[PDB]
Amino acid sequence: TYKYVNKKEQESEVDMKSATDNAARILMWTELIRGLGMTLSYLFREPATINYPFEKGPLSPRFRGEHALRRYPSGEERCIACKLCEAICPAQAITIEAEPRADGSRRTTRYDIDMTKCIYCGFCQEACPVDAIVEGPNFEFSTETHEELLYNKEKLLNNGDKWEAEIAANIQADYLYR
Amino acid sequence: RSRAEYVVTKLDDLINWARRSSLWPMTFGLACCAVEMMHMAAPRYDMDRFGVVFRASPRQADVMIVAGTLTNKMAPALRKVYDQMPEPRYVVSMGSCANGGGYYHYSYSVVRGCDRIVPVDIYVPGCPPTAEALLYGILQLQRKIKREQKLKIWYRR
Amino acid sequence: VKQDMPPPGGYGPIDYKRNLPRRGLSGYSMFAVGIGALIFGYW
Amino acid sequence: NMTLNFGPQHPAAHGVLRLVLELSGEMVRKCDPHIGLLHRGTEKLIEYKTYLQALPYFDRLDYVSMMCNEQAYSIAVEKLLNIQPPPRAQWIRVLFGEITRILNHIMAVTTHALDIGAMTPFFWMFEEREKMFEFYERVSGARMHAAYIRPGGVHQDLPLGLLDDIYEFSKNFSLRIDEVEEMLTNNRIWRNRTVDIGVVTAEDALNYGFSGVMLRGSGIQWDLRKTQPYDVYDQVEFDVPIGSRGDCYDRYLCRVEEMRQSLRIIEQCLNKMPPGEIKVDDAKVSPPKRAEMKTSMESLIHHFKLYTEGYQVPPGATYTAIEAPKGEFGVYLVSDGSSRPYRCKIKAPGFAHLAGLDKMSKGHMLADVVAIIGTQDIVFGEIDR
Amino acid sequence: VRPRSDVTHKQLSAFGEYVAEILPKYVQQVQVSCLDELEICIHPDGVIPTLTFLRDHTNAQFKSLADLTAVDVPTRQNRFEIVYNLLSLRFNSRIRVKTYADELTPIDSIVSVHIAANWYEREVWDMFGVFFFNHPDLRRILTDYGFEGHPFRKDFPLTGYVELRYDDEVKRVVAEPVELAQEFRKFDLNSPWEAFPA
Amino acid sequence: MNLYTVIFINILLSLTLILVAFWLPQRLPFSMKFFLVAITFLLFDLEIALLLPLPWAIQTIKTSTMMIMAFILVTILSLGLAYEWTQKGLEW
Amino acid sequence: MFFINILTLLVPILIAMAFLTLVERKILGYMQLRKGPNIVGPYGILQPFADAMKLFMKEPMRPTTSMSLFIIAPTLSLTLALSLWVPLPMPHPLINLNLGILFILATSSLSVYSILWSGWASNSKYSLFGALRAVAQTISYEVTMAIILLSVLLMNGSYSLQTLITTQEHMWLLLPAWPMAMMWFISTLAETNRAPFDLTEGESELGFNVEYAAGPFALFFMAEYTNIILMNALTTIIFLGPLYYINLPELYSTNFMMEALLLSSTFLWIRASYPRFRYDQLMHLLWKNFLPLTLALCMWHISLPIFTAGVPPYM
Amino acid sequence: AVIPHGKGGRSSVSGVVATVFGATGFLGRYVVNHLGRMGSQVIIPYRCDVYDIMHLRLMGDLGQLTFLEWDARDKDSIRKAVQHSNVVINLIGREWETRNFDFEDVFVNIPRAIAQASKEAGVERFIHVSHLNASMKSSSKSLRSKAVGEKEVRSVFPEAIIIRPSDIFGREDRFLNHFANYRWFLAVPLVSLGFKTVKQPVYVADVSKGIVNATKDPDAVGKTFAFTGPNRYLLFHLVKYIFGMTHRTFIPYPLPLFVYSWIGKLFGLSPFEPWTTKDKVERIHISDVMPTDLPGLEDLGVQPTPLELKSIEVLRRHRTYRWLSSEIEETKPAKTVNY
Ligand SMILES: NC(=O)C1=CN([C@@H]2O[C@H](COP(=O)(O)OP(=O)(O)OC[C@H]3O[C@@H](n4cnc5c(N)ncnc54)[C@H](OP(=O)(O)O)[C@@H]3O)[C@@H](O)[C@H]2O)C=CC1
Ligand code: SF4
Ligand code: SF4
Repeated sequence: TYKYVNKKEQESEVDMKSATDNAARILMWTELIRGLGMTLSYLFREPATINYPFEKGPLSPRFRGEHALRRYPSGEERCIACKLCEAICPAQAITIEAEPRADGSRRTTRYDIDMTKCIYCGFCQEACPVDAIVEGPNFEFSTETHEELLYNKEKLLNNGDKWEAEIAANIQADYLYR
Repeated sequence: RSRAEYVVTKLDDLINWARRSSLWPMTFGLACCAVEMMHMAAPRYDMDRFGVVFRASPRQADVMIVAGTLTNKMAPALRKVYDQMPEPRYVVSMGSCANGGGYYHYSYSVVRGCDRIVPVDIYVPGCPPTAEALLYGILQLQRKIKREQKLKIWYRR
Repeated sequence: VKQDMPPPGGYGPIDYKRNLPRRGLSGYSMFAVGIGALIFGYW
Repeated sequence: NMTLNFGPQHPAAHGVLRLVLELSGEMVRKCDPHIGLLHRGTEKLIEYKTYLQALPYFDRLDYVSMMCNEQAYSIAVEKLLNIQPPPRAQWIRVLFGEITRILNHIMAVTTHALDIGAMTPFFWMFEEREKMFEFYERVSGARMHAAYIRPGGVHQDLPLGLLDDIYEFSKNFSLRIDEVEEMLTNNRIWRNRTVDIGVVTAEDALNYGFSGVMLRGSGIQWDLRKTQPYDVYDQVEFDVPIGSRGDCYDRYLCRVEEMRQSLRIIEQCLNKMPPGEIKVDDAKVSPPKRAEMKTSMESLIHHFKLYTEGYQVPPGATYTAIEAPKGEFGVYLVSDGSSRPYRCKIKAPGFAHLAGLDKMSKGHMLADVVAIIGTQDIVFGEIDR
Repeated sequence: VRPRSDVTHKQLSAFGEYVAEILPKYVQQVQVSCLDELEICIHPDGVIPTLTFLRDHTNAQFKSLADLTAVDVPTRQNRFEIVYNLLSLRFNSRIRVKTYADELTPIDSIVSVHIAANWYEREVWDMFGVFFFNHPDLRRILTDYGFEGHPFRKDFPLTGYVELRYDDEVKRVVAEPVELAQEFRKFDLNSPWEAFPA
Repeated sequence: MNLYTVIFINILLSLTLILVAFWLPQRLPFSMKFFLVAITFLLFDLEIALLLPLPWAIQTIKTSTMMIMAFILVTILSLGLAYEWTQKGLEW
Repeated sequence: MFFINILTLLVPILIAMAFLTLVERKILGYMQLRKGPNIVGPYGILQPFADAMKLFMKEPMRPTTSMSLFIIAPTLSLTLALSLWVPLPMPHPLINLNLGILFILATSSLSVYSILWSGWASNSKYSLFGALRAVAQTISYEVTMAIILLSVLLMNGSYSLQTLITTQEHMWLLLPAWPMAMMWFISTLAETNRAPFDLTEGESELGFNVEYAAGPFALFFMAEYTNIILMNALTTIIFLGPLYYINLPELYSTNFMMEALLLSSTFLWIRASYPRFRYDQLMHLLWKNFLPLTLALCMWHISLPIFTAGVPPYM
Repeated sequence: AVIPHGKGGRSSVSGVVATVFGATGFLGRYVVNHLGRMGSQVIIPYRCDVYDIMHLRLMGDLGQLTFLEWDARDKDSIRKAVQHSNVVINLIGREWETRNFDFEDVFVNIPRAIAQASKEAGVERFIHVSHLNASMKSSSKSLRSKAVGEKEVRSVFPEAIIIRPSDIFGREDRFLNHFANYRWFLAVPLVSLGFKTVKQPVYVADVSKGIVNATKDPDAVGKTFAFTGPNRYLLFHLVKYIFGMTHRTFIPYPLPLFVYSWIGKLFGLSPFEPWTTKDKVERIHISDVMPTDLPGLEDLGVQPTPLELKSIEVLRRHRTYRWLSSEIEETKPAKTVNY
């Protein structure tokens, strides 16, 4: 099904009345005045902006935001170094090397997410079997120096501890969907 | 209070406030991060409110937001525009493509970061760094500009 | 069971066609206004 | 014709375009656009990545139409596997496919005006855009660059409540398009700077491979969505907005009309989206549900192999083209039996359109060039790839 | 499992024979994928002739060039596989004509047949190095102005050999041999087990 | 003098600004069309001159001659314009 | 005293000049669904002063140039614009000039140079062209601008702006001569390079500010906005005549205040509402659409007096 | 130590952790450049606000350049800077005795405390930089004071290399820009009409490369190298040559120094970085000493670079649009004076 836009169905022959109406349109800029009315109208509408520090634009539970590594309630970090979070990262951001901890458990000696390399796809959130690496809600982590953006296990684990309460609520809300 | 030190602390506080309140952003509009700021310029998160003007020519520009990948063909230009900006000048690197290479880090045509090309003041993280996130980064530039004490250093120099 | 779906009976109808209103004073009448101003103004 | 090297002056933007030009005073004699200021390697990088980890590249190829691009790779990978997405996923993709078209047109029409000099339409519609992004975020997690449309369907069902809001918005957006209109469609001045600028003949448009509104604006009737239906765009009913006297103004009117027609398609999708699953049930292609991978051995094995290694698409090659908002977006994906692709030339509606800048802007003023770059919706990501 | 209509695999198949018959001097192989897509294969010399017949034949009008690309099979003597995908708005069908070109054996240019190819042919030269005779203006499009090497060739390193940084001493951007701070981790992904006879 | 006083303050205010502004911080573009316009401009600018005394000339006792003269001037220049339009001039 | 009367009539205008940018960055805002600048100071009142201090502190790059034009030009733009407020007859003028409107027309004409000088002074061939656009349009629009005034004067009787207060004691000159008001308003929009007619600073870089940053940028800048007011104020004396009572002179200035602000608000409203015209589209209007209208209506204003026996009283 | 791995460019390792206290300087900028290029760990003590040291960030790689807040009067700041460095390079110097820092401080007092701590730390080597021809009796307080230092630091730090550069030629240098900037002055005073003060400039990079090479070579210990240059010059040709490339008239008019030392005193009174210095003036007319000494350039591995070769880049900013395109070939060379 098609539709002609800007196709004049027929040649309306000028009638004085028509001509006057048109000539008035050119002479007294009638349509231009129409446009001014629209903007005056909004001037009276409530502005949609938010006080950025005081009010925040709404983000729902799946917002990917900033990486964090979670821990079990007991206090044992969730990651067991299966290293498929490294395998599926599209940007090669996550670097993981592991060795059996003294307890005998499997754990990662080094877990480094290069956030400048990361493109926040959220697949790592997807891939983890124990769901140790999660996309945390915080988006405000702008840093003065490039090195700060590179994150080792201690920053991510600390990021995990700080935001665990909200991360748990967010995962709680969206897990049925996944 | 009465001390040549107090007068020189208050007056930079004045000079810093002027630069902080009116930052005109020059936006190298590479890739897509430029859109995530066109959203900052837009009504939900106005930037003008904060004194940041929508768009100013390079010559008139206090900050340079580098949004998007800096390829090896645009690098020679960014430096030119950074070099031609007026002296008081600051750079905000937006996007994992610009602060670091991001997806496309290992490409043969992408500079792995704009920090290699232009000195960078605030690095805003995120593939499309959210628009509040840029606004937080611009506000962090304002916190960095408040702390600067140029007059104090000249007095005790 | 519970999945996000259209409400029973379907949603209501949404307008897509242009609704620009052809609202204005007729041209002859318009001319008269300005002309009258001049005619009077001159007198 | 003193070369001015205009475009590194951020004058029409849409990316970074060095439009070296030779201008006898204010008349353009020849335009030789330069490209690659945003080449990043997207085509070579994909060869070194698995099918699912190359999906995020497609969102970045032309990111104003974030998802519609993802659908083209999806379709392509589904064809190679001879798998099809489940019924609900198809409707979703058409739902977010259209929402994305609006997003692109709001970008193209309002950014066109900002270069022309009208600035209030951009702020009016960027607020509506914003509201749409929020749909993306509440469905994918990201405002833009979602990664929601994956090769076997959508990633996760819509949140419980989105459809209702994609209604409230749709119920009103029209008036917003109407307003822009009262400001530009008939402005005594928009018409002038746009009418009879960059007229492209019908035969020439097909010859230079324009394939988009640019063809439709010249009166050629071709919407790959009606001619070669993809997903369930066949089950909906919409009217292609064909144009006559093709010129910047006519095509514009066409883009405002598809914004209108997409609201007609969105309405339907909300009215008729089926109950069902949003991803193929073949754990072979689609990753297993997390409850299943945490309780069933075959599901863990399928989760581990899918994320670590990949789909393992059967050897073959396909060119699948959809109707991305800009025009025909196609992926020629040659594939060996391996889990990572062999080639993935992205046909960008835009590589062809820019080329036409020369044959469109002839004997035109500096301001005309600015208007024509706008009427091609050039996103340098797709052109540079 | 995708729905497949054999109406197309029959229509397209027949057309293939029709093209082949009409252009037997160049058509080497004409196949229809299981995905209902035709792919006439032509000797490189048949570039001009086969395209022109498809652009201007009443029973096969293929007016627009969707794409021109060149896969690179390094094993294949003729490294590149120029592939031209065409669309027929009249018959709502697409066909692909693919030829083979080695590095220093140029292909003819079709800018005459379709001017769409003016840019894509420059793109193929820049990335793969195939040369197109009779091209109006062949010159690098996507790569940097001084780039050495053709990037999409399978034998070109992803990271490449040169990267750019600003040097104060010389106050100008300067290439240096690439030094990467985390090399691309080359995960081996192929499994040692096949899937089906194919 | 009163004007002189005002004007020198006016220059002083501007020179003050530029001075502080510089002290506080411590080839062939030619189109006959453009030349042609400048010319037309003066032909019109001169006419503006021959038309400027009209406020004093209104009070002239003649009146008939005044208008007869003024109408002829405006008409002959406008015809100049007319030929400018007719010719490629004014068509940039 | 006279000196005090120079502070007033200058500072007050400069302070008001600063508050126009603010009322521009908020009225454009609310029209575009955004608050505009309210965070610095209260409701953005300190916002104009803030950017002024940033601009002066930044390096006057002085980018390579002809130096004494990079400095003289900005000064001419501010000097002429602030100077043209010297004779405005807000109630009583400051320096009453018998040939006042010729002073305003002549002083405006001189500003076209600043554009020409700044464009030549930068060494960017681009700028050389950008200045050409403004310089050409300025003189062009000047030709209809002048003729429109000559029509007015002939119905006022003199060149002195003070006479119109006595001419408009019964009716605004808009009623009569409205057809020219519109044409004076559009020409006032061109001569202040405001939006509908703002090709300068257009696609060139969205011309004679290209190389101008910090203090030089500011001075023209200030000039433009003061002009924006002055020309609007001339509309509010010549065509919209504020009520004058000899017993209380300030209701004249009170209404002059109200009409000037509204017409100043109008060009702010015009800017947001309209796309910018093409370079030739702009000259096509003046030489084709307006100049024939103005020249003919000019003759009608030499005839209206005579045969309606209304020749205006000199003095 | 740090075994040197890599190919040689950025993102590689050379194993030189080096505190460099006066890096912000014209010479400094260059020292950090090579050290960063080589891949060395560079600690840059700074006192000026961060805004001014940004120019040093892009040099060197991530985590290769570390900036520390430091005050000369506060001994503790120097202490922590050299805590983990194994090479200390001292470029602290000024031409104008500032209100709160005297030539002694900038040259002898401070540069002592620094090396003193460096020893306490156990830094393998310290490189101290003092001006060329620096007698303990030289006229300019500056030169003499510098001489005083090179002695002292030897007692605080024995076997501490002491490179002694001549006035340096480089973009952003004074030697070349100062003269070129005499344009503002209608006449360009030249003591003895610019004669009998033969001068041998040395490119900044040569100096930098030399300095860097010192850091990575065992041959230099207690060595007092003298980077000099590839050709000497009577101040006359130098001045004119400069004006030559700048394409600005050259009007050599002799000025009795006794009066000129007074002119230096004048600008010297300037609060904001006096442009000329009484101590400068003397230095400028202080004849370059002869080259009989532990050789510097070449000896340390870099062949000096003639002035004319790169002069075009240093003096270009001073030309006018008319001469911008002009090139070195068009212009003439100056003449050397083996004297
Ligand atoms: N022509 C030349 O340049 C020659 C130089 N030399 C020697 O080489 C050295 C480097 O010269 P150059 O780079 O030109 O010198 P600069 O004038 O560039 O300053 C060098 C560094 O010293 C720092 N500095 C100066 N005074 C103090 C102080 N009181 N406290 C702390 N830091 C201070 C400065 O830091 P900040 O600016 O932050 O205060 C600056 O970064 C000098 O010491 C000089 O004696 C020798 C011969 C010729
Ligand atoms: S996947 Fe989850 S668990 Fe396995 S390694 Fe990555 S993070 Fe640790
Ligand atoms: S960072 Fe993510 S979003 Fe910003 S440009 Fe690179 S890819 Fe596009």
